[PDB]
Amino acid sequence: DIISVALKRHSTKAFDASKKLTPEQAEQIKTLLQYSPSSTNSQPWHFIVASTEEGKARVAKSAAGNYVFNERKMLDASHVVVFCAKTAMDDVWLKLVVDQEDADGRFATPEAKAANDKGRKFFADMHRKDLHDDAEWMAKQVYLNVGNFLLGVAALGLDAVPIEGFDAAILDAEFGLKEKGYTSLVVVPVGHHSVEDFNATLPKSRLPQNITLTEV
Amino acid sequence: DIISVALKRHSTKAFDASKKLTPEQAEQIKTLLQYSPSSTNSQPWHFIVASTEEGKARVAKSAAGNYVFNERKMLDASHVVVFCAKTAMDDVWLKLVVDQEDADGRFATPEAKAANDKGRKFFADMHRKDLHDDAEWMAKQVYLNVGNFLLGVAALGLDAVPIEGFDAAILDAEFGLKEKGYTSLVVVPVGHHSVEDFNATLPKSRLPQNITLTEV
Ligand SMILES: Cc1cc2nc3c(=O)[nH]c(=O)nc-3n(C[C@H](O)[C@H](O)[C@H](O)COP(=O)(O)O)c2cc1C
Ligand SMILES: Cc1cc2nc3c(=O)[nH]c(=O)nc-3n(C[C@H](O)[C@H](O)[C@H](O)COP(=O)(O)O)c2cc1C
Ligand SMILES: O=CC(=O)CNC(=O)c1cc(N(CCBr)CCBr)c([N+](=O)[O-])cc1[N+](=O)[O-]
Repeated sequence: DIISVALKRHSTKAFDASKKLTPEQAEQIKTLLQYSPSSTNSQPWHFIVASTEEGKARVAKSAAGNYVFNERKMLDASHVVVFCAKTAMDDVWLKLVVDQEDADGRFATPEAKAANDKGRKFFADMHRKDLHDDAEWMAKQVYLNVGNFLLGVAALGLDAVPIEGFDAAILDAEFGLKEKGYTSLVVVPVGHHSVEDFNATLPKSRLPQNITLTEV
Repeated sequence: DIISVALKRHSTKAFDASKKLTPEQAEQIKTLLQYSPSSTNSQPWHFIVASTEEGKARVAKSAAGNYVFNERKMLDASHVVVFCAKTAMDDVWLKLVVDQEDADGRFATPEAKAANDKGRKFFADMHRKDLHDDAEWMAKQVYLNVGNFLLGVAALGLDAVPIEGFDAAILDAEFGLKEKGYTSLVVVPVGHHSVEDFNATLPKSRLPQNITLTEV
């Protein structure tokens, strides 16, 4: 049951370094990252999955300043994924998406391929020329990916925690992003929790539906 | 189990108006909206859940102009959820968030309630006083809610489609969201697809992992 998973999941404050992810779960984590939906299937993202202790130590360098309380989570967890968004939407990426949709057989006639590319460009240009927020629109898609991911890993029987508490500039310089056209937004350490986790015993807190919801 | 859901779920292009959500599923989707995570448990959102023919007509008014291709989805779906974000993060709302965490039993000492409030304000101030990307940071959390919701409703045996193709100005004014302190971002119709949904039989297409993923 998925509601049980939504009510029982939590943001893990401490992981067990010994409890590693099985090769099956390690593959499944990558499937969730790839198959997440996005506006017009633009998929303006990049993922860095750190499984080695040397790779996790490289990611943990972003939380070395005033974000020290987030360092231990990034090293003790089995798999650590950093979510990156595109800095700008190029015509080459819009071409890469539609050619991949064509290779997969989503279009019957080549005219339908052009109709899809036109509609995608209509949305992409509205954000590039008119609204001037392509960087925010693409980052919004990556945040949708994080939402899909957290629920997916909680349902896989794995513990995770989303981290916004890191210096993005240090993480960009450690992996050579920006020059490659990407920016780090969220870091999600995945694995299993330990007994030092002061959040697994604590109840879940959310505002009531009378304040945040209206039915019409 | 959810890997199966993530690989099988799709964006429905046509719904069946007679196929309604069971009374329990209608309560389950609302739980999914609320129990979603957000940075510092800030929950900078509001949800309008349209289930009546009159309520869905009010939402469908935003599917005008070059967004006419989304009118059917908003009217034929059983339930239509409008994801809204706060326009500005006020201090009275940050107080509402900590007081709810105090009534749920997350803090043992009053020193723990003052420590979380400080930790919330550190992040809140970094976005409203320093970076000035307050509306964008809150909008990101709302998109995180959508990702959680899409995979969530898909695991419930329901069909859905996230919509960005609508007029935010029309929707906002129709529900008077601006004066209440909110803005509409994503509209998600929930129900069951009809035989006219070409996307139900079409294969899922995503970019390969050799382009979007790097293992370290
Ligand atoms: C985008 C995002 C950023 C977050 N950043 C942090 C962080 O830097 N450190 C941390 O310990 N928790 C962080 N969290 C966890 C939240 O505090 C947590 O999701 C929220 O309190 C709700 O609790 P829950 O996850 O147990 O439901 C973040 C959550 C989200 C979704
Ligand atoms: C934020 C967002 C906005 C979208 N807007 C629309 C829309 O206005 N109309 C539509 O038919 N599909 C829309 N989609 C559906 C995408 O095209 C779809 O997610 C993508 O093609 C991948 O296909 P899938 O969802 O079946 O995996 C949107 C998706 C997201 C996540
Ligand atoms: O949900 C309320 C609480 O249970 C915990 N809140 C957080 O998840 C949370 C907690 C912290 N701190 C508190 C400053 Br001493 C670090 C200790 Br874990 C911070 N932070 O300041 O980085 C951010 C979030 N954050 O979410 O960004």
